[PDB]
Amino acid sequence: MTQTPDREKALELAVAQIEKSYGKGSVMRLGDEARQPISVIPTGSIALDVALGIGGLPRGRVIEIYGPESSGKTTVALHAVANAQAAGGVAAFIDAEHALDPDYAKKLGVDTDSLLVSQPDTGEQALEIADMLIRSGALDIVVIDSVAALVPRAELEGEHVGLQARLMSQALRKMTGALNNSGTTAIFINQLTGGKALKFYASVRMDVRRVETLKDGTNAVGNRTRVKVVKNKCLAPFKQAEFDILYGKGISREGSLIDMGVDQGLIRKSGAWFTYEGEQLGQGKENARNFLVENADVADEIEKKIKEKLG
Repeated sequence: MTQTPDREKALELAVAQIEKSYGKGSVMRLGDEARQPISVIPTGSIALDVALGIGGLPRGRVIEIYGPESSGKTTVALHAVANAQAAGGVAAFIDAEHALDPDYAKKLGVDTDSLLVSQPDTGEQALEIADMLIRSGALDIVVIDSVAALVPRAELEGEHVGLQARLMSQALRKMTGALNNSGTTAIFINQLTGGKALKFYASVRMDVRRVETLKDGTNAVGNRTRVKVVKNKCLAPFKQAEFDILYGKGISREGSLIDMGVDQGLIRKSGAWFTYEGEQLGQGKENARNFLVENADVADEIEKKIKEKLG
């Protein structure tokens, strides 16, 4: 075929036809900039917010955060809970592992007092409680802790396998419509279990892993986490982000502005020195981090400028 411009026109229509019938993110190009809603729940680190593309987590979708035991996951999730909360929204936490540290959560900014928490007897139950809690159109973010811990009635009774992968499927189908119709975003912490089902219904899927144990000079102030969004029907996939999660403090927002500040020219590193638009922030990443945290006025100035240079 001798073609050239007529090809790009047939392809444009093609994609058009696919998008129409299977949805917006049905086909995309890794270089696309497209889409940007009015609704998004910040993750807590600008780094990850841009990797997600839409500036945070998509509302009305089912998100899946998975990873090894002790990388971030819950932290990242608790953050998405604190931010949904900071906009006067209400959060729920269906708990099946019995491992939540309210003190840590309150430190991340979770209004633990108004945190609807429930600890189900079986897995099916856990989904239903989250299902009707979802349908009241009152909840903004609902997090289900551990898909692996959602044991089914049968197994919990004695009465073989193929339980979870069924229990989840039946749920996700039904729960997917309710979600897309309520503007609520559900986060599933997973082990990397419920497998397939969640892997496909989910609009976003994040692989969180602990890169390095942040050397504080002394012992360790935090950990350098790395998320890799393997699935994103909201924007070009396969993007990644690294951020610090300080022991007891959570994700360093300030540490993200610096990292993103330099990689965008907004902050200049003149050899051990960090400078921003004339004046020096400090000597060392942690110094500047501490500078930015004590001086919020300038901290969100950087966040602002970088959000203007992207979105």
